[PDB]
Amino acid sequence: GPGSMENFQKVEKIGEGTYGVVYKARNKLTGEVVALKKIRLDTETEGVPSTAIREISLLKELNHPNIVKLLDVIHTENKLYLVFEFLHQDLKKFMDASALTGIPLPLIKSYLFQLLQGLAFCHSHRVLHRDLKPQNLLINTEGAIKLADFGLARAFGVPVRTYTHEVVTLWYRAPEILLGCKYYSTAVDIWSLGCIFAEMVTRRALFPGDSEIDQLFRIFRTLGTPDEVVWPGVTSMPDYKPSFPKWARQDFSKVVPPLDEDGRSLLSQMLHYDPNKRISAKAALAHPFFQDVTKPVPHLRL
Amino acid sequence: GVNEVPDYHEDIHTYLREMEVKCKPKVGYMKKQPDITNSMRAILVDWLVEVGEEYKLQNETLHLAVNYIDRFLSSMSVLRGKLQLVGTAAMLLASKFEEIYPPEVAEFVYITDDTYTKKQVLRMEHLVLKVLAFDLAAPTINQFLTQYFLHQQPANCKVESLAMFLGELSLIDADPYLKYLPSVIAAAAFHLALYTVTGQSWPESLVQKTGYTLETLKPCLLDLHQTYLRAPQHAQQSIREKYKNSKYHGVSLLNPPETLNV
Ligand SMILES: COCc1cc(Br)ccn1
Repeated sequence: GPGSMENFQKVEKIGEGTYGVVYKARNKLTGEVVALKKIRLDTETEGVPSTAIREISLLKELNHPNIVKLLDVIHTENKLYLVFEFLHQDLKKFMDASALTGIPLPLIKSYLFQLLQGLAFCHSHRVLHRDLKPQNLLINTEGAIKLADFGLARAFGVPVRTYTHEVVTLWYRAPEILLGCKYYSTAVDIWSLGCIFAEMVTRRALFPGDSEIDQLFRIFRTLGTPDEVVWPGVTSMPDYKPSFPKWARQDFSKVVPPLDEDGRSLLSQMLHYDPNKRISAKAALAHPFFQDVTKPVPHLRL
Repeated sequence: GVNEVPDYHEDIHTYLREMEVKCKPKVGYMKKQPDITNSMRAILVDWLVEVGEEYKLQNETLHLAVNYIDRFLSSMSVLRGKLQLVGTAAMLLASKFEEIYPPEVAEFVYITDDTYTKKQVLRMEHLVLKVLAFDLAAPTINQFLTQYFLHQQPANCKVESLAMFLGELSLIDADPYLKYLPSVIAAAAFHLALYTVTGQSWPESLVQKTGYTLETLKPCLLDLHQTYLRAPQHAQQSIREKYKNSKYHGVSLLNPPETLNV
């Protein structure tokens, strides 16, 4: 809008995707370091991509400390640059550098607490993220963590209608999606955060399946195979098969051994089968696990 | 359950209320348009109703497109020759936002009967995006209706379809409906549908949620009741045709009430 590519000096490449290339850059007038996402409308057989239309429209209205800020959109006839607040790293890279030491319990708790704030804000503004995974959570030097990449996000109605299927990178994908359910809701974002919570503790993916059906099976072997008692309706679901192996639910202290009683409690509520009983981000913020976080809510950006 | 987001429906409703005010068109833009009229807009909307039917699009998509069009025409003056180009790009942008499977650009070129080129459609897409500054997550009548529906005791499909129908009729006629917010047209539509089908009225519980009463809804309700009574006579008939379909319970075939006692 009031931005111009002449005000930016690129610094280095920092990422890529089907979205395109991301550069770290510097505003030569203000000093501000930004990430520029370039969307080459140059290839516009179909005009502006739907992913970009959703990303931009949805990010415009989501101002929150734990959601990456879209500062500007430069709309040339050839290209589309999204100017973002810059963050030095993502959670996946940090965990790969958190070597074996691991992430200290204070920092896990801080990160999870900020992530819930961000997500609660999204749900409160009728946005599903639909791709929460560590690669899409950015951290800064000040100890903030922020939801990023809203290319797969979506504005929902209340109640929800049927949306795109097999959304969410597979390891983070909720049972209800895997079972072809007609309707999914905010509970799918919670599942992903659940998977991510576990992953911050172990530094390993909790359900790393290599197909839809393998993904289900790994979940079932961990949380037990769901039935009508734990999850009413499950056996009626489009991709539910009676032939499914019936695994017993292992005790939850075995799923993430290092985790305390409060941690286990919160994680079990995030990974509840029944989307209706799974905890909301808003309720999870009050969970006793967070009693002793005292990292200052990070501030919003301008 | 979660499909109705119990923990967020109030937050969401309050947010939609704020946004509908920001996304609102200028009530009197048509008299400032030199070359187009309410009548021409009506023809365009009616046509977009047929396009959504033909391509089996969501009703939400239709509502978003009209929102885009009305906002666009609030700041950009358009020759009658180009109105359909605005509408076409609007429908495209709405489809890319709201559809799982949007029709390709070329299908949009096709429905305009080669009045315009692919290049013209994509350039108007850009202009519309510039003009709206990419603010496309607009509240619609439907987003409100669906929440209001959660207050039916118990759910009634005839009521839900009829309300949708009446809401759609309002898209056609900028006079008077530009002067009502989506949330209010939805309230009127819901009460009228409920009354027509069951004899009941706008419930207490929606007075709690919305702050609206039959009092505050009365103006809109009187208009919507006329639009309903006259709908067989309207120049534009695509919505009545659509709502004869069983998909919508054939609700266009219900008889409007002769009085509201309001
Ligand atoms: C916030 O800066 C880091 C970043 C932003 C984006 Br968008 C993509 C990759 N990396």
